[PDB]
Amino acid sequence: YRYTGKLRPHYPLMPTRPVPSYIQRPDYADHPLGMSESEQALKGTSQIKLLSSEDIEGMRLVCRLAREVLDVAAGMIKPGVTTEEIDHAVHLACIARNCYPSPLNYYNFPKSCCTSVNEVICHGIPDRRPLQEGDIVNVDITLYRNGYHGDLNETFFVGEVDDGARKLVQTTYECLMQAIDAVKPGVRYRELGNIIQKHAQANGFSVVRSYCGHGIHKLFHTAPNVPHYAKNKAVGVMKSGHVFTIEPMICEGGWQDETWPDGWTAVTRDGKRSAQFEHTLLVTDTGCEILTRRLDSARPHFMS
Ligand SMILES: COc1cccc(Cn2ccc3cc(C(=O)NO)cnc32)c1
Ligand SMILES: [Co+2]
Ligand SMILES: [Co+2]
Ligand SMILES: [Mg+2]
Ligand code: NA
Repeated sequence: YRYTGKLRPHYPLMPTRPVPSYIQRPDYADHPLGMSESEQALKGTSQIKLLSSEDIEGMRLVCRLAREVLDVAAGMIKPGVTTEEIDHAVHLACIARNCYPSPLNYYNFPKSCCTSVNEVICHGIPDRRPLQEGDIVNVDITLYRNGYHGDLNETFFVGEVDDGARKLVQTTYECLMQAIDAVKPGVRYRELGNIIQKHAQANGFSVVRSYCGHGIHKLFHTAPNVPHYAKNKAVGVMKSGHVFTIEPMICEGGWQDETWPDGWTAVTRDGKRSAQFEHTLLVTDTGCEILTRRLDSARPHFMS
């Protein structure tokens, strides 16, 4: 395998971390290949759940707890900290909140969060590599509580970064917030990628095509499929009571991705950097609510 950039996997991985049996588990947690029978059944259906008041309470809760976990991770980002150390802290934080860390054994993913450095687009595997000054790193959190999944991510700066890194991360966060600003009943899911690509292109960046936003609730990934690029052919119209993610991945060079031999880590084919942000959204009569919002701070972590 020809690595596309400087980054390499740093093995061995610490042994798999267990989740106490007192924590409720999603179906895939105990499937040998990590398959979700509940997802595979609804595969091919493009209808979107209208959440009950009860489902909404369940999503507010898990999304609040997932934000608390991301904030734990954010406090650890500096040179010399390994991504495995971040994951271990995340895993304990989930357990402390009576939550299962959704990524763990999702299609056999080996860790409890995804940590994506520099040319990693998404799904990076926490490992023994110490973070270096100048790195950008995304931590992607998803929790499972009382039957509901809540999903968010942010990109962080590792010490001082270059102007390029600042512009990439800022634009990506802007792409996400412009998409969010367009969400309200009667907007087509396919329109969000028009707004995202328009802002990325204006700043000289490209938009990943291979990975999309998703419906989330009782399933980790379900309808709708939410592409981040322009002139996609997503099916569906937003209605009050729909929950889904927007999670744009923006690249310094081309949009093309490829996967490492580990089967998970997605990287730019050109080796240039990629950044990502994600929120879980509830569509309301007036617009949308950001379920994974910060409660105690106006801005994302990179802004400080
Ligand atoms: C075999 O196919 C693959 C390849 C890579 C990853 C995985 C599975 N998986 C693990 C966790 C995980 C997190 C997200 C997420 O939505 N963040 O917003 C998505 N997929 C995920 C499967
Ligand atoms: Co996520
Ligand atoms: Co997601
Ligand atoms: Mg090394
Ligand atoms: Na990256």
